[PDB]
Amino acid sequence: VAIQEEITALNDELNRIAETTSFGGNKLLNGTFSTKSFQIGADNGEAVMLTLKD
Amino acid sequence: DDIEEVATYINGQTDMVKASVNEKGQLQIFAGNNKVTGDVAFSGGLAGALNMQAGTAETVDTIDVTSVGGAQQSVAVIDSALKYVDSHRAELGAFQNRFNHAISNLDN
Repeated sequence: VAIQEEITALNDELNRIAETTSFGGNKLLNGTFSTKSFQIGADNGEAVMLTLKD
Repeated sequence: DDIEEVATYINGQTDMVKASVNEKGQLQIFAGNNKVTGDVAFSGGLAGALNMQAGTAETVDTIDVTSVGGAQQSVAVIDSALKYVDSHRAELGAFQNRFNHAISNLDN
């Protein structure tokens, strides 16, 4: 029981880490980020997609 | 190739049309009026998979960047605009130079 209680606490910690991490306002690990393309060139259609998973 | 790489490939192989990818993942081909004079007939296996739609008109006055797709398309529109602007300047440049030479001859 004692260990499980500790695991349960750590468990919640992982969950918050995933739901609290936020570059500025945009969340990252919650799962909403999905995939965004980052234009890294001086012309359109140069963006390279980047994906963050739950 | 992923949708984004496809767009870059097109932009690389041709300068007649300028591709882009919106937020959902749809491809955005823009053809400036100063280069193309009519609707483009997209064809081929890729076309079949992409199912390219009609060509709405997009003048600078209509550039909305509140969405990535709109931003990407807007870059293309601005580029077509800059070309039109410059070209006109060039034309006017000749006028000045031509009138300059004319003044010289008239004075002679």
